[PDB]
Amino acid sequence: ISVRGLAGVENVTELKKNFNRHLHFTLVKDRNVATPRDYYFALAHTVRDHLVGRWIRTQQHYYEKDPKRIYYLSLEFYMGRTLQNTMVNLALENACDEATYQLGLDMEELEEIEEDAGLGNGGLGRLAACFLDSMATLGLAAYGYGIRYEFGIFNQKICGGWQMEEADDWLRYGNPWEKARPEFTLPVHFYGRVEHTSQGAKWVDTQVVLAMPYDTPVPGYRNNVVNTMRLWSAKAPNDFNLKDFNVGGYIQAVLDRNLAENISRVLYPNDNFFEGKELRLKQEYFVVAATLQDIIRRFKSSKFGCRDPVRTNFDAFPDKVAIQLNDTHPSLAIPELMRVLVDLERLDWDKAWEVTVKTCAYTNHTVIPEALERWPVHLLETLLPRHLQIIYEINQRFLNRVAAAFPGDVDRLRRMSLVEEGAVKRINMAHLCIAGSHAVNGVARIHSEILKKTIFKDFYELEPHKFQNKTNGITPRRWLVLCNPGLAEIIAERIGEEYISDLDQLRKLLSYVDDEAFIRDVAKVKQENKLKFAAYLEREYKVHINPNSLFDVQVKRIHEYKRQLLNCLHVITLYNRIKKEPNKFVVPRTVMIGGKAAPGYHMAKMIIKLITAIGDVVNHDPVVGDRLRVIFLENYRVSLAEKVIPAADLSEQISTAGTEASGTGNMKFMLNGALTIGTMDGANVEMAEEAGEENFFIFGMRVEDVDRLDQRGYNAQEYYDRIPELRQIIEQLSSGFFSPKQPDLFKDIVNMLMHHDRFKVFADYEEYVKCQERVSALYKNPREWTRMVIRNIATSGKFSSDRTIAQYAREIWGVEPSRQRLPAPDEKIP
Amino acid sequence: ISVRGLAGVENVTELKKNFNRHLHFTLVKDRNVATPRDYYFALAHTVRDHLVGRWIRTQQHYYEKDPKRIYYLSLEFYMGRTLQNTMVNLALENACDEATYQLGLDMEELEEIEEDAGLGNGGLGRLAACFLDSMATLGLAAYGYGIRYEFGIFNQKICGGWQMEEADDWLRYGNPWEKARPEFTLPVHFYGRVEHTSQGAKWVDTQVVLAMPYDTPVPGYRNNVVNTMRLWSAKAPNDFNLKDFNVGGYIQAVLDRNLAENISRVLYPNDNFFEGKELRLKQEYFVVAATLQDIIRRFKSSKFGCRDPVRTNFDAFPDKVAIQLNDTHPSLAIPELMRVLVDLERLDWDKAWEVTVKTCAYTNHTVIPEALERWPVHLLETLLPRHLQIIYEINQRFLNRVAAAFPGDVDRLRRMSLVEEGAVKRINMAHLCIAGSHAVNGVARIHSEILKKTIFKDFYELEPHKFQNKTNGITPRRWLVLCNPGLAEIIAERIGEEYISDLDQLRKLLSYVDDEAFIRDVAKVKQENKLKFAAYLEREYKVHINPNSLFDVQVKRIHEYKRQLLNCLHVITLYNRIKKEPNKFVVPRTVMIGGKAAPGYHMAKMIIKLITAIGDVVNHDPVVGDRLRVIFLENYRVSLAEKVIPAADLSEQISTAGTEASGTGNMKFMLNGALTIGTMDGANVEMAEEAGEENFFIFGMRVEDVDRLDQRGYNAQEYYDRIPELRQIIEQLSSGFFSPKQPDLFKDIVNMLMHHDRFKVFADYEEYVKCQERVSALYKNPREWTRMVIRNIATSGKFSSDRTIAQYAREIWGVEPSRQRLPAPDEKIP
Ligand SMILES: O=c1[nH]cnc2c1ncn2[C@@H]1O[C@H](COP(=O)(O)O)[C@@H](O)[C@H]1O
Ligand SMILES: O=c1[nH]cnc2c1ncn2[C@@H]1O[C@H](COP(=O)(O)O)[C@@H](O)[C@H]1O
Ligand SMILES: *Cc1c(COP(=O)(O)O)cnc(C)c1O
Ligand SMILES: *Cc1c(COP(=O)(O)O)cnc(C)c1O
Ligand SMILES: CC(=O)N[C@@H]1O[C@H](CO)[C@@H](O)[C@H](O)[C@H]1O
Ligand SMILES: CC(=O)N[C@@H]1O[C@H](CO)[C@@H](O)[C@H](O)[C@H]1O
Repeated sequence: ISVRGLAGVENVTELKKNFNRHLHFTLVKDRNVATPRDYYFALAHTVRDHLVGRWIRTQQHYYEKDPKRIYYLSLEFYMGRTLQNTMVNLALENACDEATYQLGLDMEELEEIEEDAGLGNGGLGRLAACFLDSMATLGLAAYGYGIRYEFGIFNQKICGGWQMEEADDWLRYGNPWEKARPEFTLPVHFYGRVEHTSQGAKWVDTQVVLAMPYDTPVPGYRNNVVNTMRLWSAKAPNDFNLKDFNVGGYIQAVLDRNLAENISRVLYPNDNFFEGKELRLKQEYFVVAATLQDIIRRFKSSKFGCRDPVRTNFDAFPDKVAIQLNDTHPSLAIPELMRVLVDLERLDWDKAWEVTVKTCAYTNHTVIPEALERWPVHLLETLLPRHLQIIYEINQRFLNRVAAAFPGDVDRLRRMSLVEEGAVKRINMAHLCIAGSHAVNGVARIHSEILKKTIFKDFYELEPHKFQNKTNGITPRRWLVLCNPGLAEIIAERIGEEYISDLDQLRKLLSYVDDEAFIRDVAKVKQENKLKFAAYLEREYKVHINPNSLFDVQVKRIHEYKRQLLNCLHVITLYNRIKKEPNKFVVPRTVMIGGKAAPGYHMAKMIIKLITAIGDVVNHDPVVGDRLRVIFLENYRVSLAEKVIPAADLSEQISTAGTEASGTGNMKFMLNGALTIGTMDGANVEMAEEAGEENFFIFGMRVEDVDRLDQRGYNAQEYYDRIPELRQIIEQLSSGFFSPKQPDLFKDIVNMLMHHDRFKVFADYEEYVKCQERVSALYKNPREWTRMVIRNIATSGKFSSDRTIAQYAREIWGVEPSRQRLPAPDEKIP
Repeated sequence: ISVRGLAGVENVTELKKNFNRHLHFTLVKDRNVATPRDYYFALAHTVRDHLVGRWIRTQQHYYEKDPKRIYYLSLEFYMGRTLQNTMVNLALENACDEATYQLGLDMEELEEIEEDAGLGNGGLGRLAACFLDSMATLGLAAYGYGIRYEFGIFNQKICGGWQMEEADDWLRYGNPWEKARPEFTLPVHFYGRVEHTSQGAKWVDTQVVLAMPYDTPVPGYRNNVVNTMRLWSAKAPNDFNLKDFNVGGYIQAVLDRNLAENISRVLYPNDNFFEGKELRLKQEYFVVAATLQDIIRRFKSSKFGCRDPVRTNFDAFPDKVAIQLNDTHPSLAIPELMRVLVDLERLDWDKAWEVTVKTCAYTNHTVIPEALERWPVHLLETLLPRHLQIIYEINQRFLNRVAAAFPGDVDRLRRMSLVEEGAVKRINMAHLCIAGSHAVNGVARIHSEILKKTIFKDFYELEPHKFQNKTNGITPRRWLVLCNPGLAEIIAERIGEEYISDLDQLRKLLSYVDDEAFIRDVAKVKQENKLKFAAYLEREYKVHINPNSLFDVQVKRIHEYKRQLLNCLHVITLYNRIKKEPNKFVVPRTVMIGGKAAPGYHMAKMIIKLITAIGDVVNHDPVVGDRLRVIFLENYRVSLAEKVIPAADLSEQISTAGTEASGTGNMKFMLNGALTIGTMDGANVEMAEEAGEENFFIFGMRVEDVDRLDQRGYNAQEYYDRIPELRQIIEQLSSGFFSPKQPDLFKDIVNMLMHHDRFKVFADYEEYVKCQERVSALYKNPREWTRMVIRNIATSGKFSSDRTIAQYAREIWGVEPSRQRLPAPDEKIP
């Protein structure tokens, strides 16, 4: 059937009865009233059964051996569905497929019922999920720590061409993967004040919110290692949240509990944008405060909570603990670690600081100013008074370090301060993370260099040793084996299976680049994938596309820097050229653009309306025929990505050079047989470098050109004046060609494009369409297109998150990865 | 070990492995980290497994045979713990005791971990729970329908002698008994307006709240019947509760979902008191609207949703459906049934009314005015506009019936109206229920007569056939076999086991009233029970009592009508007499008073403070010694009741004649070997009548005397003037003898007692203490005390809820009870 494992005789039989056990005993249903949803859960529970045994021994193991622990703190974990992924990592896919088949059910139909775990916005959240999978696969004693939002990223609905947001109630029917652990609930404090008494400061008169943990299993790939993702939920104490007496109402007091519990209610839907709301700040401290208590408790036990030197010596803390900051969101972990060590454990400042710096590491994910966290002091002042005092003291000591290093450099001092003066004082969370971490890293080579040259230049001059790079990656399991079994099978037919956990081996595929059978196969799976997607489209969304055309897709969050607008300009151009010479042949294309716009991002929502507007015109022009279709992919999310990416021919990664830190979607397309048209931005550079620039469609300004242009000054009018095709498009938008009933509907987009384009869309237009002509030329030559594809696939190995994690492990955490199978799952009951 | 069933070889082995399965696979724990709470859940899940098989076949059965269905609507279901009760009804107690013993665990210790299902206030809520157990035991196709509050009755804490309320988070660790059924979620409407168009009225522009059901199994006693209790939970739709666009905030919109979900958040802690809050009204319509859709859906299928006359003829509705209104709380079921039939199904008014009256039955539970539901019209007007119109139309037609029956009786017309004029117009829910039901019943013979003679006199003259009586009862399973196995065993030793489901057989115990061994045994179990309670007291609450003294206990909600104050006066008297003649012998007593006071009931909370105040003085007076102890039983609830009642010697049922509808606690004490001192009120009359007034301690005013006194006019001063002992007590309270630091602390109680005692406490004082002297005299004669006890126990049979249900069944519902074992639980998988 494929290498989805063995469909053993004993195990298919075993699976079937357990499926039935659960349907009866767990779901309390009988075959006669069971619906597809019931069947999905019976299966889910049956599969979950297979990893609890391994989950328990893995955790017990780490307790016995006591290795260094890795704590990945992130406010986002974009997990997606977990049924299939679990089957794949446990080698259960074929057995389950067989068993469910014998029970008369279609496994694929059941898999579509699972709701996505959308606890993330986009790239940052998904990176965390791929990292968790890789850390498990590499046998690291790692823990993912986050917030269990009851409402993840909103579900996007397109009404009249506009995006409509609606709550994502992903828990509505329950989550069979998580295990509530109310017995490990911890208290988290807010507000209050600071008392300075005799031997130390005291955080007093605080409001308490309880943090209840929920554990979700994270299975490594076929190694019997099952790590843990612990998500915190907010709960109101039953005392003060009722007991602070003297009139108000008993009923009201109970109803007001949903005020402390609102902390973990919903994820902020912002991607690369900072919103300074108090609720956000509360979520940030909440996950930090609860997680740290968990970290220290585990440390206090270790082998120190037995003997060792005997005396809670936190000197070995950094040898046993490593906490990674996914962006600045969990940045309060630094001052909180200090608070606990100094205030509670009573360590002297300097010893406490040494420990803190040695265990913390920060990962930066963007360079755009509006995405940078700068919290107003009055907020920290009210909500976390002691932390503000600690931050000021950290700043004081740090600046003294700077002054001593650069005597008389008074401007440098204000520039490096963690405290920003002005309208309202703010705290630069990024500066805090650099100062309190022993390593700071970028997510792609150019992004890392930009940090050193630009944004954190002064910090780099002060401590050059801190700055590193760790190019992002993606997991070959979900992003190849899971979403594209067809391609994985033909690859395995030639080079085996060891590449799934050793992607570098894909290079061996280079020697089949001239193999006639392979070329035919690679081309066959892609055709099957396009056919399956073309079907899904009419199935679930309804209104035909042509599977023979080039599948041109750009799927990512809607941003001005991602330039969906630039993609739009090209589409209109294609249309206008066709309308000019109707009877001239052109390579047919289906351009699919999908992504979510943050609810408050007016421009982003305007762009979504433009895309649908273009499709209204283009898709109903008889002269165009089936040569050009414009489709907006609705509710783009992980599960949808697993469907489009394998069916894509052209991947669009066209951000303005220097704005996309790394990107990961690009990698997803490269490993799945799509060719890339893009700018020298983020990881695109390392990808082209790995496949060879001849097998990539690079165009536009490099970072240097962008800067040259900024010195000069960017004037869009120039481009408007010298390019008639471009002029024609702008006047089409301005006159209502794309919005008849509301002719001035797109005035904001035009106005912006002409007068305040921060991402110089016009500057890359000419080279972009020129380049698009080149891909169309190559598509006309199937054999050569496929051979170039083989060149990309065979060379994508470097982009596996196993590589990224292995580097974090060795160069930052100080631990050694291991591909050693944990001693089976085997029963056992001590 | 006892007759807790057989501890079979095969089944104890089977139990043990399943216990282990769950501990591993369900709880995801290993023996080395498992805590008593974990063990409790492993067991709970193991036990729950045994009734899912029976649950499924019972429900399938009713679908096949299609008998008349009984729907018990109540806003309260005081369930308590359910582990032991399930073992008892499934004959699993000894096997589980054995198995857990072999696993090295104490079952009793694990049973104490289960949280109480406190979805009720007191008697009304508990009646519903005993009814459910009886309906299952009598094989009725019955369904309990209510609200799944996430916060039940508050947990009571005594701080400085005062009651402190704190949220009852009973779901904190989960509920292993319920089964969420999100797939059967139904919509419920609120607000909106009424449109009158061409062919009918339309309820429009409403706010929608979703009702998600949760099913809990209700096992009959050893008959393999497992009925269902369906509890509704409020959920916000994800559309409008987000989709009603045009600024407000996306985040705020999601946070505001907890506004529609607040409907099922907390139970109103009022006992026999009406609070006209909008939230309450919403809860009332919510349970009614959701339940009815469920009822009609089931009816539409039946055997009509196949063939029958073919044409949705609701003429057979009353033949297939019976809905019982537990008080007026679910009274909106009447106009709602009309709305659906008329507005949606399009039946003519008269045919719809005929059906409605024929399927609805109302049970009244109190005669005090402040407990009567009278909803302001402006509220119904805003929240349920169409229902108000239907109520006015019902009133219109009803009053026309009255006018035609009593021509010219204009006062009668205003008196019987469902609409009350005055300050603000109100709707008398009780009048609504009488008019729209074919049967109205009281809960005790005297209470029923009072309804006919007083409160509903006019209604009785109009339709005498509607009024009936159904004396309350309690379930012998939980209230004898479960809480008092010792007594059940010795009874079974002589007369067998058939009495558990046929309590009348207890009469056979009359012939052992002179049996020397029996007298010794009955006396032995009571001594063991008192010893076990005396221990629990020091275990969980701490500060000694004497097991040889008479256990004088009064446990029920704190009310002015229950007269805990009268009990207080006696206690102080005992104290004062002892202080007068210290070296005179008196029968030692431990008087235990426990109960919860509604949060807003100032007087009730003042009484709790008085009780503790008396104990502070009495319990620390060296002269008193161990002859008199005053203890306030904290957090009285079902699980605590299962502990005190079996250990009681004297049961206090001293309400003012004519105020306690029936009472049920009294019955609980009678069946467990306690003697009763009380007034001729509620079921006390039928109890004394059943055991013989010679075996009961009756005192005080009868209903007639109370009325005589009211004609005359009640003057407490008279009693104060003629009774020195009484005068002495009042002056002790007035001068601060019981409240040194705050001498005027009890001025409200004294002021009330002397000037506004609605329940004439002083009027029954003399006869009360006189009577108390008689019980003390009899206690001095162990042999005769026990023989009188045997006379009560042997004669309590009539007070089993099986008897009550059998009567409801035959005289109201039109169904025949059956003690036929359902065809085993046996596997099966169609
Ligand atoms: O005190 C202990 N004795 C034995 N095993 C322990 C103990 N504490 C933790 N463990 C094991 O380690 C796992 C880890 O627990 P953690 O503290 O949540 O990381 C537990 O489920 C146990 O298997
Ligand atoms: O359409 C049907 N076919 C077969 N069995 C049914 C059907 N509808 C209800 N049942 C059975 O009756 C039980 C009652 O469902 P209810 O409608 O919630 O009372 C279900 O769990 C099934 O066993
Ligand atoms: C991988 C992924 C992302 C990241 O896309 P980029 O092109 O790097 O912005 C965002 N959303 C989803 C659902 C993804 O799977
Ligand atoms: C039976 C019961 C009641 C009813 O007591 P009465 O004496 O009838 O008022 C109230 N509370 C609990 C917990 C009960 O078990
Ligand atoms: C702040 C933020 O979300 N940054 C995003 O992080 C992901 C994962 O590193 C990058 O691939 C992406 O380019 C970048 O925009
Ligand atoms: C309104 C109300 O709660 N009434 C209560 O109902 C229970 C059960 O019928 C009676 O025993 C009790 O005397 C009465 O006070």
